[PDB]
Amino acid sequence: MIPGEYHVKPGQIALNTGRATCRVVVENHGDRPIQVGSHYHFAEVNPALKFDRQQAAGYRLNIPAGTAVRFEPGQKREVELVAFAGHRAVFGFRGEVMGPL
Amino acid sequence: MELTPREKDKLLLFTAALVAERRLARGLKLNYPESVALISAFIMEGARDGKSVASLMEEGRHVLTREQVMEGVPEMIPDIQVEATFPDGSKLVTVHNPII
Amino acid sequence: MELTPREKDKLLLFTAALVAERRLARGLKLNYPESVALISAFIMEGARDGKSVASLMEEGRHVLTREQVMEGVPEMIPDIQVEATFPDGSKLVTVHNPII
Amino acid sequence: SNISRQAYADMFGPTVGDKVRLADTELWIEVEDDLTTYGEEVKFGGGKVIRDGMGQGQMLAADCVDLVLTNALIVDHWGIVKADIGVKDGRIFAIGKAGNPDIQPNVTIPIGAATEVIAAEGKIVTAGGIDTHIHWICPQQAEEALVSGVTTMVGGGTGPAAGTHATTCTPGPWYISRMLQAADSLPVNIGLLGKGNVSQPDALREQVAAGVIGLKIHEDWGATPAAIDCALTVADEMDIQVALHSDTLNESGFVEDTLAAIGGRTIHTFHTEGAGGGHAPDIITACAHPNILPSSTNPTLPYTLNTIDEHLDMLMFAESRIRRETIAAEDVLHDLGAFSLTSSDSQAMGRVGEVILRTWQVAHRMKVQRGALAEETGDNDNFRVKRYIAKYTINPALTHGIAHEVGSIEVGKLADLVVWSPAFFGVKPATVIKGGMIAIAPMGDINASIPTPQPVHYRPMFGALGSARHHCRLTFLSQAAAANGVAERLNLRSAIAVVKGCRTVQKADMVHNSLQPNITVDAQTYEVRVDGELITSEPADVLPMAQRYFLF
Amino acid sequence: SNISRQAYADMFGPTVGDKVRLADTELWIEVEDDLTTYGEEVKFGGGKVIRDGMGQGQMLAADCVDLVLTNALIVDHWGIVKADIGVKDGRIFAIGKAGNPDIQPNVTIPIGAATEVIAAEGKIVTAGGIDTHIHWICPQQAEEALVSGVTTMVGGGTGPAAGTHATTCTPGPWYISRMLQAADSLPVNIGLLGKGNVSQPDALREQVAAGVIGLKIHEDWGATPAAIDCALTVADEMDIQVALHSDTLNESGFVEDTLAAIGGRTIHTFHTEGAGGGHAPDIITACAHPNILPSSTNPTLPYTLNTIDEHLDMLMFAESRIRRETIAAEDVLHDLGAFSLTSSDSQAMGRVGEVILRTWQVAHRMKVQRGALAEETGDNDNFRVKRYIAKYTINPALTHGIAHEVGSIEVGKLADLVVWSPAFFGVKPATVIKGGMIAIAPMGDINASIPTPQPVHYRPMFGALGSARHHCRLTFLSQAAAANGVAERLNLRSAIAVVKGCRTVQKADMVHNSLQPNITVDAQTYEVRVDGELITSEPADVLPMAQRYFLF
Amino acid sequence: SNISRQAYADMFGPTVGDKVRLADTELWIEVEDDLTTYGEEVKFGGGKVIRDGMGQGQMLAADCVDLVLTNALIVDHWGIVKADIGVKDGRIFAIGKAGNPDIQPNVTIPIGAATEVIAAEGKIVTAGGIDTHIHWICPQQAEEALVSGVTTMVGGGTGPAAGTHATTCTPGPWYISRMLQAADSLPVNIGLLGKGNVSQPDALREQVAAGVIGLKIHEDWGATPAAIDCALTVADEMDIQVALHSDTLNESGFVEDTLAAIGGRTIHTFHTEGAGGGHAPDIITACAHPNILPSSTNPTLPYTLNTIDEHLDMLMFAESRIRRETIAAEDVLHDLGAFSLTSSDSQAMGRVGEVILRTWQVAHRMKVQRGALAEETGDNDNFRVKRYIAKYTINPALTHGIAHEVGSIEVGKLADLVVWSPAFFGVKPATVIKGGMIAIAPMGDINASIPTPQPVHYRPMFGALGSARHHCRLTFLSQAAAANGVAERLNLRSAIAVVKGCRTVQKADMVHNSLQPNITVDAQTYEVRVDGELITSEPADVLPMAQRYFLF
Ligand code: NI
Ligand code: NI
Ligand code: NI
Ligand code: NI
Ligand code: NI
Ligand code: NI
Repeated sequence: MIPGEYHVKPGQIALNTGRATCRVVVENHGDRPIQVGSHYHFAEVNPALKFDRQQAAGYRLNIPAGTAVRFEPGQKREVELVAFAGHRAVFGFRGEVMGPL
Repeated sequence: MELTPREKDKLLLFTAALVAERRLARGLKLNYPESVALISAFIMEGARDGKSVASLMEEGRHVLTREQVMEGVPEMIPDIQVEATFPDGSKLVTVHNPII
Repeated sequence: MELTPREKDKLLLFTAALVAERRLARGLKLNYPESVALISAFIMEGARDGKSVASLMEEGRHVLTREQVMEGVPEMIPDIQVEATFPDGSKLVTVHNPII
Repeated sequence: SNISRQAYADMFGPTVGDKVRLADTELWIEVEDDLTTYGEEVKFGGGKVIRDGMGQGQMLAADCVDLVLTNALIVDHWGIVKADIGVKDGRIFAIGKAGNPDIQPNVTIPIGAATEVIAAEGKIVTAGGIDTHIHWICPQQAEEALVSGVTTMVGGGTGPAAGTHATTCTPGPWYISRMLQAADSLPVNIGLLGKGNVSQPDALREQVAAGVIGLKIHEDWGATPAAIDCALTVADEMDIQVALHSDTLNESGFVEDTLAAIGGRTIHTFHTEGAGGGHAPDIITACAHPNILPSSTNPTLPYTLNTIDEHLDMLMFAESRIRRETIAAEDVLHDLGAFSLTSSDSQAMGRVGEVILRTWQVAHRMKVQRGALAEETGDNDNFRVKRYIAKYTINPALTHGIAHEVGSIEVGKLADLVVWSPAFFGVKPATVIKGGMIAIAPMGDINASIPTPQPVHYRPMFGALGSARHHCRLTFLSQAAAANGVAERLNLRSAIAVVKGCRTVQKADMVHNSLQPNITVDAQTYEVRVDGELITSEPADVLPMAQRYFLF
Repeated sequence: SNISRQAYADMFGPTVGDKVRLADTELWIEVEDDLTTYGEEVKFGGGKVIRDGMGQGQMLAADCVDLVLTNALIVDHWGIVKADIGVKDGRIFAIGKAGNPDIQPNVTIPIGAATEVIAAEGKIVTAGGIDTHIHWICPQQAEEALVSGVTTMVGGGTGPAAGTHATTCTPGPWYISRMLQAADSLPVNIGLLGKGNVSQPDALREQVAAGVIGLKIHEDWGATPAAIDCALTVADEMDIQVALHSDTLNESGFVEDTLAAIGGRTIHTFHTEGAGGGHAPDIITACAHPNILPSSTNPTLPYTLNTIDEHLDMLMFAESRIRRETIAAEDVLHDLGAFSLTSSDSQAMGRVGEVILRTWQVAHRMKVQRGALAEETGDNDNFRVKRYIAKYTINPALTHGIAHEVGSIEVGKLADLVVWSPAFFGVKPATVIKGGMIAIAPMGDINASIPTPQPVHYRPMFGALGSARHHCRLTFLSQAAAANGVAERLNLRSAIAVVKGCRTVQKADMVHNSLQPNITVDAQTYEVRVDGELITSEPADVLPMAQRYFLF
Repeated sequence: SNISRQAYADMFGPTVGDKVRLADTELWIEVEDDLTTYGEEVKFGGGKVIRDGMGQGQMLAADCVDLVLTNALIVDHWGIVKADIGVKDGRIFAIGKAGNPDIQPNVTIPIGAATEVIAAEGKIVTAGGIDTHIHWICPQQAEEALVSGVTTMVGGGTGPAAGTHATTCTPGPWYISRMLQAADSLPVNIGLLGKGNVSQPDALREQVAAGVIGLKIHEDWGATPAAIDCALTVADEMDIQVALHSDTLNESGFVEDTLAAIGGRTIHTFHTEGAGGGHAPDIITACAHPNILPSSTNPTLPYTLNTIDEHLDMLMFAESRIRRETIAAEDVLHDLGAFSLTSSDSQAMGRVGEVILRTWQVAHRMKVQRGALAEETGDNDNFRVKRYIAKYTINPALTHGIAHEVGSIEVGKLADLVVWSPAFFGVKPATVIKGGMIAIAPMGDINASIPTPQPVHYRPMFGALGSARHHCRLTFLSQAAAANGVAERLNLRSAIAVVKGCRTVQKADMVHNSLQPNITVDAQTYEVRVDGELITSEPADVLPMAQRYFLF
């Protein structure tokens, strides 16, 4: 017996189903580490990360909510993005869109 | 003594441990609060002795074993945290998985 | 430990008993509060051990005798009542005429 | 992407199909539904979802909630579901999917700059308990009860006075006024009961007009047919509830007489089993009637090895009152739904901080002794959990006419919530929220670098302070007092609530506990039978939610 | 029927002719009268008298009391009698026979639905003590004092400031206003004393107009003839009392000079023996005068083996102040009635929770050393008990002009009462009632099934909470402040009372303590003589009300 | 006559030229001036100076102070001088020579009948500390802080909620209102910070209009350039301050980006070293800018042997945040004046009762490691003492626009003072005064004959009670809230103060801490360099103000 123990049934959960995705190669050209969160507007991340910003418009990382991906200096890797839903209106971040799209 | 609120609060922890310390001596398997109180009071004394935070993080995992506590207890205590005045001021000691 | 108000209140009883326990050891005849504290703390431990309410009602009358307490004290204590967590939950133990 | 179920549970708490053990009992609950969109769950912290432009939106305070409990596993009489809870203006705004409509789908609970966050993932959230059998012997009882998960206390008293030690009665206008004023200092919702033992209606109307939301008829003041009839007549016209502790001595008549005096009118019977008071030895038969709303006090719950032994001196003819036959049966009657509420009977044959704890101990002992309820579906105890939680939340609220304000997690109700870690469910809460503000919670070293270092023990929070308390608690008044301007006259500082619907509730209205058994008690043997079959159970030698959690 | 006297005492407490030992002292009291009708005594409980139609009647709240203390054994300056006490509207309604006029005879205290009950059978009931020598060094003193049986505290201070450590003075309008506001938080009646040491009348009138009910003249601020005269002139015109701590150093003159400066005007002399302050070594001679109302502080009461030893470091020339000759005599002067009041001198050479305790210890030591008083009638210490109880109740109330509100158990006075078990009389109260509500009492385990399980220790009750407290306590003001609207201006929440009759009280007005002895002190030997006979006594090695009751 | 210097110091405290060791540190202060006239010093007590006609005069209350702290040794940013302090109407009246103009010379502080006295001879008096980094996780923090010598607390929170555990934010109108009401119950001056992380200005204006005096931008809610710009725009128009905890993850940009977003506008940077949060690993470079007001949280102060070890689990990438190189440098930067404030970060990586204590520990460790400051004159550490005391008093007050009310011992400022015995300086205060009334102090046995017997521990005084508290504390509001009538609307009982001058303070305005070093951090090695020279220091194995004073 273990107080308050879970009995999680085996298997997996498919995340963000039914939504547009795209893969992008990203490279950190800065001399300091950069870590991006699951729901951050990818097209507006730190300017030192080199990639196709145009393709990443209206997209965020296709990873479980609240987690992040880190890029050490000089690191290059391929990430998968999932498109924003809701009203598809971006406000904040680097202040590049500030409205729908 | 000009005791501050934190000093008086710690007298509560010290006392809870005297209770647990006696019961352990009788040969009883400690419950949840008793276990937390015993390991915690042990750490506060380690600091009074001048032991480093690093040493206490390790020693704290050898105060009680799984056979000295009630069932389920070890799982109820993923870690134990307590602060005390070390020679170099107040420091925090976290003991991870103290009971095994 | 997440101590509730009743647990902290009982640390007061436990502590009053440590005081009485020491004085008894010195060979002093206990006064009114000391006597109540000593017999009471004894009952709480009986419950932690798993003794039944019925057994404690009887054992409690053999902790202190009339020769171990000040004059008038036995008459000031017609009974002693205290509750503790027994294996089957909180129960009340009343010890009638505990000192004789 | 994809994520395994175990890791998912570790990060956001359990989802549909997962089971969770309640504390160290044998009761298991299974998530019946999850109101989230996988991938869009909200989480707080560095780099998480609840950040500007992301999970947090641009709406003004009026268009978002003040508080959001994320990833909560709700256990209420209506369901055991996974969802975010939104609280706005001190009340339950919604149960659904929290987030930002700008970039997230299915958002029903908007999070903005004006939103505070309580991470509830891995935690069970419930309504605050409601104890309707309080003896106001001392004010310290409110803290003890609050810490246990009880947020509303109804009862009567004036302090440690002989009248109050024995009965839940606040006698007359003066004491009633005094106690209504003292109530603003206590961090729980409060309603008062006056002395209903009089054969002069005007003496009762005065008390109701002064502020009581009910009347307690107690044998110590004379539970005679005349006094009973008088109290019920006033209750009928003033929409207040009556609580009864009948004539144990059978001095004015037997149980059938009292029942006749009641005349089919609504009445809340206290400690219906009898140990706490009532017609010896068959007051328990009252639970068969449609107008009787039956409750138990907690010392007899559940039947254990030391129960009978401790009950004699606690009484202080005892044998006519303390019966093993009725005590053993009471547990079963609760499992069956014949007894609808649990209460304490604080310091007058009851333990104030053990209402919730003991209710779960009964459920556990009944699962072990009787197995699954006929109503169970699936391999879980979901229905038995809903039947028992209703006993100290929605049912007490309905019996006393306050269900419109508190009693459950439904929209528009006061946000009185309790957060529990599964390992301590029913024993020691993680957070107790009153009217939308945390009022008490476990707190470690005040001078520490984090709130977790020892010693951790319950301490009052901002919701229990001065005017913030007044804004987060309710003082219940009878409709009459409310109209007469009692609140303004006594200059009460807390929010006011009026009781209504006390004369129309009947046994059929008790959530999941509406059984009216054809119950009989043998005058000689004291045996309880339902439809001729003997009702009984065995006493426990060891119980869960006990020695593993307490220092004493 | 018939009933034996022993069983009767066990059931309803002692009656006429029965004697009761006070705690563990040698003092015995004997019931002088019983206001009941044998067979008609009221008792509460299951099957008892106080039930509808029986001992409880049908009258409305206006026609019955709010509280009744049943079968109480009253010990007051006017008598030691057995009776029921009725309390209505926070005040003493009557002392007589409680019950229901419908079926009972001789009922003078009607019990109805609006009546609460406190079972006082087997208990001694007294008025609450009144300490007129408080140094407001810390607010915690109010709880300590309340627990001991003291309900009214008069004195001065601003907290732990050098001025307050030494003198009972609240200096000026600002601090006075601040302390009047802080007083609503304390569960005792309070009156404040300002600094009377000034030779400019207007500087004194301001303080009175601000709220003080008296002025303290203290040598630390300069107890000069000029300052003394100035304070007494203002007192005479503003009807406030003056308390004096004279020039110990004899710097401005000897005792006869101070007495001359006083000029036959009314004055309360603090610690008249001298140890606490005053003309060395003969300030004690003041008790011979008709205008002097003499009181003692408690550390010198009674003369014991460790008294002299502890007094030097507590002082911190000492030999001129701490005199065995005057300390030994003081006990006798109290027994004779030359000293009329006892007070503490809280934390400035006095123990706040030991006023009552030490007064009884003196009475005991005097009975043992001197035997029965010439006034005794019967084989009991009734008169000596009345003489001593008056010292900390009615006399202090008369000296400071508040006897119209508090000070004794008489009709119309505020219901400040203390219930005592005979075994703990003067040591630890069973219940302390303020303005008709219990404010503090011993309370066992809050979560227990009954209020008696350990640990039992004093805890604040409903009468000490928020607005209920404000309604049950009084803040005394000078007539001037009252008229100037100070209460409304500072927005005081408590009930207000005005002092009056401070200039007309004289030694002859002190109940049972009006002796004006022809006392002389030898300048060289320090010996105290009355009519030439040496006054003295022996020091106690062991005292009652001490080691048998305290944990430390 | 004449008197030797040693005896003089024993009687009136030290004078010009005397040195006093601060607690058990190596820091020595030397009296720079004495405002007395030798022979005319005022002293209280039997036979002393402060007596009618002598040191006390005949003036009315309006012409004399309410309180006088005699013979105090003031240590403030402007000087270390010996003088009497006069307090009138809850504010600092004057610093000079107290007494009676009638017979004494050079009297600038008139003592009359309305004057209370605090003997400060042999004691050090300072302004009350000001902590601007409070996480309102629990109300108990106010007592802990008050006891340590901190009288003003600025920060945000709603209690033990995930949002508050991580950020100093009181989210939205409802919680802000609730917390403003709860604040009247706390014995410290309070100002609240709202959540500044939004890209919609109106959502920020609402919070300011509701009552916050500042906005906290925290990475957990999203410290993006857009959110930062939005908060600073509102701050500029509403005259409120912004506190920043930048993007540690460098997710939206590196440090230079955040700095660019700030655009030269005023901003208070929290824990500028980085351990507590901020752009890894170079957020420390912010202290080079003229618009940045830099502060440190206390767990990294000072660099000791166990510092690094304890920081990982307290965090709960850690290596990017917890850097030995920046932690070692921080101590030096404080010694040089590059870091201008110290704060706690209560229960979110900071110890509430250790702000003052740790600041002195840094000064000590720097004296030992680096020797005298270039600014020192004489053989004392006077200048280093002024530089460090300014860090938790005047500078925090200037940064948040409250320097017009509190922050130092200057005339017209609220009388928030702390009395210290030299042996316990910075560790345990002798008296903590709020608005002219003692609010907390060490207090011995309540029932004792004097206030000194054991056990002595800190207990609340009259200045911390009900309405007296309301009169002695301030609740700070934004100019907008003040005008909108928030105080009247929420019915706040405490005195109100408005913040102003938050947009005009710059690094040059920080008293004795205005250095803008040409600082650089090596991206790889993390080494901190100023003008190319490496900044670093060694970790302490033992510190003063630690094991010699605490029981645990
Ligand atoms: Ni009952
Ligand atoms: Ni009851
Ligand atoms: Ni005196
Ligand atoms: Ni005095
Ligand atoms: Ni931070
Ligand atoms: Ni912080």
